[PDB]
Amino acid sequence: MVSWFKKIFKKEEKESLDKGLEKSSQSFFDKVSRAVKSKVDDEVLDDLEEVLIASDVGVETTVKIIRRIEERVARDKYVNVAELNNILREEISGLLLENPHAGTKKPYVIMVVGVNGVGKTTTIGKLAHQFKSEGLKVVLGAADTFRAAAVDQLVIWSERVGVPIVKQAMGSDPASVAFDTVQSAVSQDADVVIIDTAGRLHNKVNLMNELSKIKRVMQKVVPDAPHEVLLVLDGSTGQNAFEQAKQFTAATEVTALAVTKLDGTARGGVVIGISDQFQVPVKYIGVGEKMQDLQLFNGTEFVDSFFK
Amino acid sequence: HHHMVSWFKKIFKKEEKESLDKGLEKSSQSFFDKVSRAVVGKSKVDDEVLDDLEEVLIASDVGVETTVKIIRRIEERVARDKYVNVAELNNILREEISGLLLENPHAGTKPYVIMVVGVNGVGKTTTIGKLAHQFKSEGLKVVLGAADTFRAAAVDQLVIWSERVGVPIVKQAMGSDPASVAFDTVQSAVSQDADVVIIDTAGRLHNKVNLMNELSKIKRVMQKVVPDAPHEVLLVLDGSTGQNAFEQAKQFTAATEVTALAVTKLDGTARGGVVIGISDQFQVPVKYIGVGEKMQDLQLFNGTEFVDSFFKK
Repeated sequence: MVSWFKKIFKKEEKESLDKGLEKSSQSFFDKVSRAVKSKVDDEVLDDLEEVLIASDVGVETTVKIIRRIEERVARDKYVNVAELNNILREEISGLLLENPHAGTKKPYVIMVVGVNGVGKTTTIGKLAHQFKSEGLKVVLGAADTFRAAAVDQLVIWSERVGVPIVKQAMGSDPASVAFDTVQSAVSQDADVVIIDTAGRLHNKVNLMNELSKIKRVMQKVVPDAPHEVLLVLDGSTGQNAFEQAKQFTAATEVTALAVTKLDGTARGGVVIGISDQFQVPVKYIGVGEKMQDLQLFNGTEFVDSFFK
Repeated sequence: HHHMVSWFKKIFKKEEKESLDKGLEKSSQSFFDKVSRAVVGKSKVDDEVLDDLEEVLIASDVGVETTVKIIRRIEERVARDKYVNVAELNNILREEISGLLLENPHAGTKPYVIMVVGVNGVGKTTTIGKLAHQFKSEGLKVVLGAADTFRAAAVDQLVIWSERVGVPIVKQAMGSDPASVAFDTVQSAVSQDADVVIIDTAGRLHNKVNLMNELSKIKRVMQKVVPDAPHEVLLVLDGSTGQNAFEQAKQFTAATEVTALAVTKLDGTARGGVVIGISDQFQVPVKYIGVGEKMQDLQLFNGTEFVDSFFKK
């Protein structure tokens, strides 16, 4: 049922994913390596569950993985601990395919949402770079109008990637920037609009109202907009990103998730729990510094690289 | 000023405070590195500082609901004092987070029967061993019961703790009825005039129905001997997993009536801020925290001293 966002990987892309999950992969193996001795018995399975919890895979997800693994091991007379790598890869890949919400007119308008410090502006810059590389005309909108760092960074991305940016002085109405952005995009025959927005969990009411107003105003120009609402999450915080995402997706309509900062963390297993539990697909993962290291998501390849 | 909340440990020996300081140092250093970015180019605590502080607290495993409450308290502080300079921010965090922990009415406060619940691991059996050591060092007669009867490692480890500490243990062959072990343990404690019983119980989260049923059967059977038992239901959590411990506690506290929490393994994690979120959010008190390897490093909890050590100057 699940059809991943990226079905064919170049050799360089698979290597980037391998290296991006290497810290999490080594950390998980270091834990399961210490957890043992020769045969997979229930003491090993209890210990492996603790390892999965300790690797930020998540409680609800870990329980389902262990449940399926317990059934598989309870089939053959004996299972050597060497088989753990293969059993983990096969059962977790199958689980991720069980979530029906996983996987898959101009301008296409993307509203990027999330809190400060998660990697929103870098994600916008990389998306702009990728779309332009496909021949698409991109316009950026700096609708986080009260945070100078966000506007400054988006300006730098617009100059580095070579795409126009629509912005206004600090403190302007974000809905006015969003309107101007989509109006400018229509007049310039742009293919893609990417809107940066302010984000914060405290004062959630005001946040929800601002996001609804931004959408309402853009719909005056492009009735289908936003076509995508992309929530950016910091994977280096592990399950903290999961609960933070739970808050945003209930406060406003999100259509896709991006999980950043996986290469420098040992907590990348949170992607498995997010893909398993959320009713919104993981669409992008950040696995390195390159523009192409914001990868479209494939849970089967992710699980393969995690347990390499 | 009287407070409804009364911490479990109000006076710290210098070595106990030093252990708490050292046990939270990894989490403390990690928080201070992160918050340093929130005040770059800033002179006063403004909206942007608070936005950045929100993500710092989230990234520190404090949890969304508690983080929002902290930010709200700081906003009220900034309005009370008109302005707060960023140099004062650490002092504000200490004061406001300490005040917040005192807002939870569920925080703080023979034989005495302790039923220990939680997921499998050395943390739970080590917590039992350390409690037995502490009670015996106070002069109390302790009896242990190994009612996780299908997990050989848990029973064996508890037997070893009984020999290390020098207390009796009640156990049965692997695969025996946990209710029979629990019955035997309390009956033995009554006969030997014990002060404290500590019973280990199985805790697999897979089948919550079977978990809820086994734990209630264990309680009912002990009540045949000691009608008030269990006097304490202690849920042991691994704080080194951060907010995962919060989620795991949500699971256990729904399956049975839990009366107290122990959060272990704080010394080696940067995720110790989860204790702040647990204390603020749960309707069960944090009673013990594990801040090191020594027997005395399983400390009775004091949220004010915890915050002091976490945000130490």
